[PDB]
Amino acid sequence: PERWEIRQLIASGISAQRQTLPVYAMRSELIQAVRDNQFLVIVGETGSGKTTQITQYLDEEGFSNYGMIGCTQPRRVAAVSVAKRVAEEVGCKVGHDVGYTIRFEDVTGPDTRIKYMTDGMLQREALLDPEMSKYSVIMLDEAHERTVATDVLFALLKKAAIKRPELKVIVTSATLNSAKFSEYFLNCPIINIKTFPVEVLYSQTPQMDYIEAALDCVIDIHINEGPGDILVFLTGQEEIDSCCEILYDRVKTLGDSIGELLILPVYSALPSEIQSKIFEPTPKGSRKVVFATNIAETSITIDGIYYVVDPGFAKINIYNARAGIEQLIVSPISQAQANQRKGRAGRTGPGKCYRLYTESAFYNEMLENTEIQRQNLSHTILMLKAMGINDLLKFDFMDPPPKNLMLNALTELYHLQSLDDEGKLTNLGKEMSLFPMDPTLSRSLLSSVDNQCSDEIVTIISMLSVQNVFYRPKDRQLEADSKKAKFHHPYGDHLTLLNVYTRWQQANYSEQYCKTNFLHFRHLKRARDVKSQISMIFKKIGLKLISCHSDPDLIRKTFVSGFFMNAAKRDSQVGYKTINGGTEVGIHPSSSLYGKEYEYVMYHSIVLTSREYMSQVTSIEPQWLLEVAPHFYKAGDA
Amino acid sequence: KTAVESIDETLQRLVREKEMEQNEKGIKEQADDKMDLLE
Amino acid sequence: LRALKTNEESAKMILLSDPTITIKSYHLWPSFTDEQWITIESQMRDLILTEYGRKYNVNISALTQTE
RNA sequence: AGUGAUCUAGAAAGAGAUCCACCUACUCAUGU
Repeated sequence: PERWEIRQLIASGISAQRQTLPVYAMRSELIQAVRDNQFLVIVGETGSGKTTQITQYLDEEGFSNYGMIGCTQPRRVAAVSVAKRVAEEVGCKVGHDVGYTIRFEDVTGPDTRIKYMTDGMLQREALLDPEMSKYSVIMLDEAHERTVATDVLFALLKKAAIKRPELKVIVTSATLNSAKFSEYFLNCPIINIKTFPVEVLYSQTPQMDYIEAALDCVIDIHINEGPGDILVFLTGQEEIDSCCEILYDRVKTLGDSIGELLILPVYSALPSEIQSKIFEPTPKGSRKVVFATNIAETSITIDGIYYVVDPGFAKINIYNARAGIEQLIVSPISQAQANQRKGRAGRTGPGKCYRLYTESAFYNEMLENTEIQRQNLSHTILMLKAMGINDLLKFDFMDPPPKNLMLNALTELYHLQSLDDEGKLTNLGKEMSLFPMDPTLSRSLLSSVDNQCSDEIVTIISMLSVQNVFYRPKDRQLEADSKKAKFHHPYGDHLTLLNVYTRWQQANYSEQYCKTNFLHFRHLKRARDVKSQISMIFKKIGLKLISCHSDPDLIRKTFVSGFFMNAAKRDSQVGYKTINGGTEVGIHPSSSLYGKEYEYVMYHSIVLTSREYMSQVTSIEPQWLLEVAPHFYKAGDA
Repeated sequence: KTAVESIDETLQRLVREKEMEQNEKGIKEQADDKMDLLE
Repeated sequence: LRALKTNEESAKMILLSDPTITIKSYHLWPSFTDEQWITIESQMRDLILTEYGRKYNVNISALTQTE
């Protein structure tokens, strides 16, 4: 096709302030529970004082041995900020008597009694110490957010309790519904604790049309209701942009009789400066209208919201265990999420919440809570086998995943050599478990010394542990693409990651040369700190840093030596076609596709959007597939 | 209440699904007949 | 008549089944009573749609006016 | 300042494998 066009071309031609929180007024009750019970559910209301106060409570009621208390947060920002605040509250130095811990960001020392970490980091600690011996109480907070790392820690700590009487465990939730959690921890007690009282509207009839119904609801609220900001919820950037242009235009129009209305976005890709615009005041004769994803469900506040929409949809990962495949599907929210959404109107006064569905559908048709039934288990089965769990299928899980997705996960880990056939940890599977990565990234990294390019592959695995780096604004895609080309590598977007990191480490720039080379500084910084942490684990575990003199084929072979399974042939009569599953995909419209040695790709990410796409792709010689995983490239199994 | 709306919406969706099935199942039945005779 | 056109002597044996019920000299059809006509019409309808299914391998009429 | 140069043309009977160019066509990451 490229060749034929070239042929036709040739042929042609202060202390007292914290007293005031609600949890103080039940602190007595909260001993008597903590004291009498090895495990305890506590359930609040977000703002009630639990993240701050309850760990402090525990550190007077339960004190000196050589031991700490963990608190666990699903959210890096909540861990960091609440550890800073709680250090002030105690009157102690941050990183000392109170400290963090986050992936490639530790702020603790040999003084730390109270240790506010991500769930993911307590789980990695528990890979290195399956008794968590160094903790005398462990407090799994925001348990309602039912992350993978909290669900695995809940499972683990069930078992660890019946090995260690001197471990007490405190599951803390913002969703009043504890029954499920009590039952799953052997009928354990409950203790149930500043939100104002939200009015709740429902439609009389199922909507079929929720975008235009949400737009008309927001303009109605802006005409008819008194002062108070609006928080819509919508499901992704494209939708959110569209509704920001059309409520900006319709609100200008009704400005001929109605106050001024300032829209904003919010969604996961936004640059920092536009994120900060969400917090602006609410003009002057006037109101404001945040148009957010689920990030505004729990993960922040915006201070003046009095009215919430709620078309009860979000964009959730789903994994089929008998096709083998994740997708990213617009889907009805849980009842717990719908409640959180409602409770964003309520922070600053009474509030209202305008649910674009029936009261029957809230009560009877939303699922209670949403992650173990929506995941590829490969990481999870590596972690369980590091935890010594030899009968995966029997592991005591409050919702067991499909035994087919567990079986598929062992088979992947065997083809990655992390496990032997007999489901037992190889020396790779041990070392891979030492890294806080997915198994394919960890395997790549490990082997990279033996492709003579472990510095290069350290840098690319750091980059692939963060977002996309490349800003492309919808006004200036030509300028952004021009920029991106001055790091691009023709059929090697993994090598493009290496090039833009190296240029970010060049003796020539910082922040403003990120913005003038359309780069996310926040990404590139985070990738630099994860490169530093992962190099420290490499040193710790003896994996020699190695480079060559300049060797792209070595980079290619290393990447294949993790991502072998994620390969995609060019079709020779049709599109592109995949080694696992036999899907029929296209290369993602981010990346051109030099169809002349292209004939196999290795892909980072499969992206489901209305079509099948495969995203961040790099060329591979198919002979180097057959030499670097002969057991996965057996015709025989094909 | 909302039970009447849920039952009527589910009955309408089931009726439209049965109508699409019975449009796949007169003309198109005999088209499948002619195709099976050609097979 | 659709039953006679579809399968002739089967419908003739259905007409000429009961030897008691004869045909008068100026009649064509046998002088049945009304329940006897219900039995004859039911057997003829079953005959029509039986050979229609055995000719065109179609399952059933999915619509009444189609039937 | 230009003119002027204009065939055909149908009746009877009989015959005869046809074998080939006039409608365009492709862009989501819910999070970390």
